[PDB]
Amino acid sequence: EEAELAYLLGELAYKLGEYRIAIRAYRIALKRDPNNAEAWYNLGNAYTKQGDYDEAIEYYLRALVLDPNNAEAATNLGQAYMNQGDKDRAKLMLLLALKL
Amino acid sequence: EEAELAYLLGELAYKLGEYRIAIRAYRIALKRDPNNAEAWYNLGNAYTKQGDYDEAIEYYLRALVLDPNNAEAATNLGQAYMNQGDKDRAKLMLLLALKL
Amino acid sequence: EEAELAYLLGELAYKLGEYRIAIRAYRIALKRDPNNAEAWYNLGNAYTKQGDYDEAIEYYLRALVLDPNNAEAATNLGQAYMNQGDKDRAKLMLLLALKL
Amino acid sequence: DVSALAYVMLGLLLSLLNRLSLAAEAYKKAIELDPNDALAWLLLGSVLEKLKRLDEAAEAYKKAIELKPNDASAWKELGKVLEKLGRLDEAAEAYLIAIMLDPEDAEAAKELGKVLEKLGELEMAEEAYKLAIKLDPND
Amino acid sequence: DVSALAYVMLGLLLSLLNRLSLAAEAYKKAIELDPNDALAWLLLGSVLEKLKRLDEAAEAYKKAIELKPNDASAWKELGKVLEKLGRLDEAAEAYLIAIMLDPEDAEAAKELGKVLEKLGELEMAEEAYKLAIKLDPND
Amino acid sequence: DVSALAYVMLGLLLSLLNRLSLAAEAYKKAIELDPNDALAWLLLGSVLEKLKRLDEAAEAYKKAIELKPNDASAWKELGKVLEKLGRLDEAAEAYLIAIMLDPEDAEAAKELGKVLEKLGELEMAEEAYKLAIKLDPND
Amino acid sequence: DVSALAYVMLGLLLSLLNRLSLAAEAYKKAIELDPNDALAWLLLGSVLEKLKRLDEAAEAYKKAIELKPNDASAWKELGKVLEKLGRLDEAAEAYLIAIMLDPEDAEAAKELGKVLEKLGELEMAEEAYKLAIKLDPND
Amino acid sequence: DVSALAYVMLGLLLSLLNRLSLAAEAYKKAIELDPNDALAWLLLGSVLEKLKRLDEAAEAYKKAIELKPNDASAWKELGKVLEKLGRLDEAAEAYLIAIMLDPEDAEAAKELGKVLEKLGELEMAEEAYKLAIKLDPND
Amino acid sequence: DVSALAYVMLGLLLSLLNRLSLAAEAYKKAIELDPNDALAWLLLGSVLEKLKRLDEAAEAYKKAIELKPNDASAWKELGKVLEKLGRLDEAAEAYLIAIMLDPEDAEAAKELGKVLEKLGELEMAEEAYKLAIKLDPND
Repeated sequence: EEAELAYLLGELAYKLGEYRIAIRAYRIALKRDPNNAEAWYNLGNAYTKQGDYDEAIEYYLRALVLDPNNAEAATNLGQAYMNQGDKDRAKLMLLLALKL
Repeated sequence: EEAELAYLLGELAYKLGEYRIAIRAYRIALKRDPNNAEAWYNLGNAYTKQGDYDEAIEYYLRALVLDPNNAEAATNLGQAYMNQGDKDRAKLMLLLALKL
Repeated sequence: EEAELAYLLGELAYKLGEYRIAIRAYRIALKRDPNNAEAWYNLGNAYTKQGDYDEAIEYYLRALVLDPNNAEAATNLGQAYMNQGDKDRAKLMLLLALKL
Repeated sequence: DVSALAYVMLGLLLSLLNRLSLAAEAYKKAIELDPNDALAWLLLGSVLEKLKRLDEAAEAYKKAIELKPNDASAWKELGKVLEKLGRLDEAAEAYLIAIMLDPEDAEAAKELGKVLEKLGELEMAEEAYKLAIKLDPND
Repeated sequence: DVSALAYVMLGLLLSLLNRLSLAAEAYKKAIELDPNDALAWLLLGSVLEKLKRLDEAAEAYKKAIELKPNDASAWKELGKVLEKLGRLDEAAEAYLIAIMLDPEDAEAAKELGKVLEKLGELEMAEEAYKLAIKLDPND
Repeated sequence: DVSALAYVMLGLLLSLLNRLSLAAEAYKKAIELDPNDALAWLLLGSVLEKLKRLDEAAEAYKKAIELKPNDASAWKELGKVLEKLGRLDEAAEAYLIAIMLDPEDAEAAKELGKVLEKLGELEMAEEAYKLAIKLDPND
Repeated sequence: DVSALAYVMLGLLLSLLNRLSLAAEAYKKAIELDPNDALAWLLLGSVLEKLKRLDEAAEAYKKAIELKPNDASAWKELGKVLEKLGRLDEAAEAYLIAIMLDPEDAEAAKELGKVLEKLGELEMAEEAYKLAIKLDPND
Repeated sequence: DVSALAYVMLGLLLSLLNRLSLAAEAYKKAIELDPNDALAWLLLGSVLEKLKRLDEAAEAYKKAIELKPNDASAWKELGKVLEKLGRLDEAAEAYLIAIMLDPEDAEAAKELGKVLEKLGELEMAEEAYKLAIKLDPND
Repeated sequence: DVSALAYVMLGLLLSLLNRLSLAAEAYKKAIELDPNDALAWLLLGSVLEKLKRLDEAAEAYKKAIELKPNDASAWKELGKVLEKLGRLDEAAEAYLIAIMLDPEDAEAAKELGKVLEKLGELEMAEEAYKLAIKLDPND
């Protein structure tokens, strides 16, 4: 299904550093498959490289809720919170990453 | 709509110099969505980088007809006309670009 | 059909050295268009660069069955057999490549 | 039902007999029978144009063009109406569209030169005039 | 349905090609299929007028005006036929109604001036002529 | 259904107004409603002729001739298009067919002489010119 | 049919009046009438929890959450049940999901600190307590 | 169908158990089954304000007040919600409407005095407070 | 009904009884009942082969292969027929398809080596013969 082909395009764009395309591709994929943990995680990663740390948080949260063991998502979410200046949430999620 | 995904593939290919892939992808997109001005413009850019100035002209014209304010399309159309040696049309469309 | 879009994604991934994703893209294309000789050959090539010579052989064979004049596929299959140590089969397919 | 086109025929006859003011009404009834007819709108545009009712002719031409987007001559007539209305910029846009739909139309190039000259784009007007002359000196 | 209208086209053709005397019969056949057509009567008016059978042309114009009020063109044509018939009072009335329906028409003022000159209202005829000269530059 | 002919009538009217470019489309729709109509094809041929799409008109003329053989007028009208296209051998063949179908047509002999002279059959061209002159001394 | 909800109402009454043990059966009948009801399961969870039949309340809450994700209240109640069952790891997971659904929920932070402290994640528990205090000191 | 009403009972029951958050969603289904129910809207508006969800509560109250006019108590509650939202002028308007609908409502006068004092109409606020005291000295 | 298959059994019996020339006709009737049968065509190919009518046995095998791709033995037999027809290039191609479908069967390698020897590819023939000897010891 397109849910995989568009995700592949997103992954290829992200790997090549073309984040502007990666975000849109991941969104086109997610519109059909909202339960896709790695898709949300990569979308948050793309927004993180873009510097939109609060929106990256908004997507990392859904990445974690759908996959509570995702230690890498917790690490990046903590880093995003730190970029937002919330040292407390950032430290909590970093400790969560270490625990997971 | 898959037209969006095909256009995104075309854009990614063009940004990385894969002009064959850009042409084929944009063409796959356009036959699904002929009113897409920017797709025509990018296809013209691809054919321009290929040096196939006749095709570039033929598609830049459709790009302008669907978007008469597109100054960049006018500039590239004039450049293609100059590459074809039509100094008159080239000057006309370059002046159009400056006016727009 | 979007099979061509998937194939284009595969070609773009391969040419840019993302073999790992080229395999998945070519698979998405092939499972909807099994008669595609070029897709089989490119999948075998992707596995070859990856070093998975058994899969490369398996898909090169399917490519050659569908296109017995494919000298390039014959050369690749001979090299793959040599990598697998079947110097006899490798020599056979290399001579086939020279004949073709 | 054929009446939807019979009305177009009636309008054409009245225009041909030089009784335009009834032809406009005939075309309007035809349109109300079928709003999608390109011929009805396109002809009503010129009928209203000849009656000097430009304000309506421009809109009639636009309604026609929305139903045949790449018509190389509807744009020219709309350009003439716009030019007579004094909207010289939109007239230049229309004639540019006409040229881009058919690069070999010398008349479109000459009219675009006229509009640009009146609009003050002297250099572009001269370029367009020379191009038109090269395409055909009699147009 | 359409047969009720086709005869109007037949009459228009037979008037466009110069065979008026058959066009009148074609229009009459149209009317006997639909007495209410405001376009059949109006054209029959001018067809009978051109055949110089004025006594019927005035009647046809009047019936058309009854069927479709406020059209200044029909009133002006009826005024012309009445002028020919010598009923100058009714002609003046018709042209006055034409002015009152469209006060910007120079032609109605000119016709009213002519008719009032013939009818002996010299001052009003002169006023109408001046109004006609003021309303348009070429009449 | 009468629409198949109504479209022919619409095309004729549009040609009569000198809006040929719409008449061609009207004829094409008529044809698509009834491809065997010889009159549609012939009129479309002579319309495309005056839009100066010569080679597109030649095919319409040929299809019309195929649809009703022995049409001595269609053969000459195809010969004119072929002569303009410079395919002088086929033009000579067409004018010869015109002669065979009607040996008394002076115009056919005249234009056959013209085409033969262009084609280099000087003796035969002179013979055809003499035949044309003798057929119609009043020409 | 409305009975599927009437049974929910009956169980709600029997839980409002202190006869929980019958309310559980009423909810069970409602569920067997319509297993997809996201409210029957959610209420049955609380009713079973109050009867201290925790082993079943945990499963009831889990099925409810499966039937309607993102419910920031169901996760917290399931966390309470899990803590009372002593499976503190699953309780910590539940409260983590709760705070990640509603990051502004001070009570979720306080409960997460509670279960983390009892689970030995002293630093995380302290951080969660600070988060709870910052979000709302009154919670 | 009685289902349209049953959801209102479900919401009321859930409100009795202090599970308000489910009560609001229970009312929502009733509204989506019948948007014209004044009682559903009024109860939903009064529930939402307890969740500290004020603006939606004011919206629901106002939607209720359109569906049946003159209910002097709905206006008072919308006044309370508006006053909490800080739209003091609109709250004063609401309490004034309450006074108009029932001149003897002492609570409305007390609230009007409060809101006018907050709004800076000291004289009118004192007058309203005095009226409230005089209307109900037992208050 | 089973008639579409019965003729295949009739042909098989006749072939088994050494009555080939009627078996061919039985197979042809079966084919005319159902042209898609991959089993009729193959047996007909072998039957025509043993009647020494190779010119059509090759075509029967090719039809079977087209109707049922990706099986080695059909390619082997088509290669044999092509070999005896003297089209050694196509025979080598067919045996190569056989090897590509199954790289492990010695028979195809042996016969490919034979063809290559007769075709003049001495080195490839030696490679094929060695592969055949390695794949099985008895061939």
